[PDB]
Amino acid sequence: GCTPWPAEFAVRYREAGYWTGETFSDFVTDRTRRFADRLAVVGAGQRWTYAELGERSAVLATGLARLGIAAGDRVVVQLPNIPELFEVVFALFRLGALPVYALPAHRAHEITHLCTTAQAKALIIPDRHAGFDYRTMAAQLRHAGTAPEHVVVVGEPGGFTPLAELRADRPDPGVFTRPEASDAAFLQLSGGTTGLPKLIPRTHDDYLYSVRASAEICALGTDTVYLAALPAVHNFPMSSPGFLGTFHAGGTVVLAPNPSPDTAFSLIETERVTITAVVPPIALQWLDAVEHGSQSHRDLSSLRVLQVGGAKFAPEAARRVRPVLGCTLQQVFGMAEGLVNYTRLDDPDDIITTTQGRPISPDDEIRIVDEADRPVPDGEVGHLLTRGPYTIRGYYRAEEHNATAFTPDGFYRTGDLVRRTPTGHLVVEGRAKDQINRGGEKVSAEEVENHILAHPAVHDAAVVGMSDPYLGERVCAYVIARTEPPSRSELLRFLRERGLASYKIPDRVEFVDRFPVTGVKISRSELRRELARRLD
Ligand SMILES: Nc1ncnc2c1ncn2[C@@H]1O[C@H](COP(=O)(O)O)[C@@H](O)[C@H]1O
Repeated sequence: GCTPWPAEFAVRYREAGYWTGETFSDFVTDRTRRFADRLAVVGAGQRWTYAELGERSAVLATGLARLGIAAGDRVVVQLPNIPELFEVVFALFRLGALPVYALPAHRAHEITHLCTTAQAKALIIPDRHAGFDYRTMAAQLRHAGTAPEHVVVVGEPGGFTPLAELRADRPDPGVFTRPEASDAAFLQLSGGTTGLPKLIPRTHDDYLYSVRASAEICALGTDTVYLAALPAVHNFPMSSPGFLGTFHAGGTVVLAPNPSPDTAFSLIETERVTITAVVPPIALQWLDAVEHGSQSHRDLSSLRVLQVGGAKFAPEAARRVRPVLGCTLQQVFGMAEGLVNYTRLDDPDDIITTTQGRPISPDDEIRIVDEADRPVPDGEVGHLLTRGPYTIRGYYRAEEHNATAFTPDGFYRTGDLVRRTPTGHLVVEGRAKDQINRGGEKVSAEEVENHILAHPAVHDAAVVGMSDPYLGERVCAYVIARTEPPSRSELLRFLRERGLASYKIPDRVEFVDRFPVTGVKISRSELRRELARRLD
């Protein structure tokens, strides 16, 4: 159900040296041997060398094989920032199995979609995290007939398979499999726009290219200490350059259990972090904690680069990074579908603070077009289209959607409005896709509406983004009741019971007799645009 690059593009990318032929199977073996004695992972009271990570993943892989996981099987991995994540991911790569990455904030609705769409053989979860019981969630899927036949729990297993069961056998490399580098190595979730998010297949060759190139752009080496402040399996903290870039270069990955200034600054001080990645709301929290007193004492001198991305970072805030934190800002504008843009570490400050970077690859093609696919004069704002050696050509098993998201000649419609500077940098100026960006977490208005409409007291609903100085947008729901409106508390509870991801629950509920817009003779997309203007 994947879409391949055209043969003439694949040839171009291999001859250019982007696509090298290495697989993640090769990657695990080579990097853990090349850097064996160095420190690879710090988290949860654990300190693992590359050698130990190699040994642990080889044991795990043997136990997953004994469980029934074979080459090509999809396995949904929904783990917090704990060291078990990396040994689980490396193990799956050793078997030639495909991780299917879910984030900790995802819930029954999203996990059901991933398991059924990917036909997953297993689900790997923690017992509890941030007050949520993932064992109960897995049990709900089992009750509905939608759960993978294997459920593995990190922690107290309940009635499922404890992770420790997978460690019972000595390593057996006879069960490992090396896939083809052109094959999909894993699946990840898109941001989502009109409903259920599409699955994104990424290949060994194209993803490892973005990892290698990102490690070079970001000056990574064995002296790198990368703090995973964001959920590590998101594309940004996984590959831009993320923990894979760090592993590629032989550095240390430090896991932050949460991104609070107290927790993160304590790790930066203790472990001497040199680079980390955050979304704008976290960057603002860190800046405020240091500048306005709460954390001014912390020793952040080891921090060289603060990456900020996933959502728009205002120039005003960006200008605070070096004066307040003492480090170089790097803006990162990327997407799970491919294209990643970076400001360069030796760009002038005016470029670093006012742009969202330029693409990784010389073969990243950038088209900025008007509403009729005509290129806009250089400097003007238009729709961003892109094509390149690590941008996909189609979503996983999304035949009808792919016909709309990609041009006939293979350009991906990002849904972003951008303008290009003379030096190739891009400035993100708006959005055309129907998607609310809540401080880096993407919310589909139509998806939230559909669940709201399922409540028996609701007659109609419209979900829009309301401008917010810290998150960019919050999620506001306009609701028209049939007669008496439900309890705002009640409606939000009904949405949690539905299984919506935590960040998709609206911040604001406004019950109205009618939508406060003229000509309610307009499409639902235009309706949301007019409602959002009242809130901006
Ligand atoms: N630096 C940035 N500035 C503005 N928007 C961004 C930035 N980075 C990512 N995005 C948005 O996040 C989307 C990708 O979502 P994700 O797949 O979560 O990375 C992009 O298409 C943009 O809408």
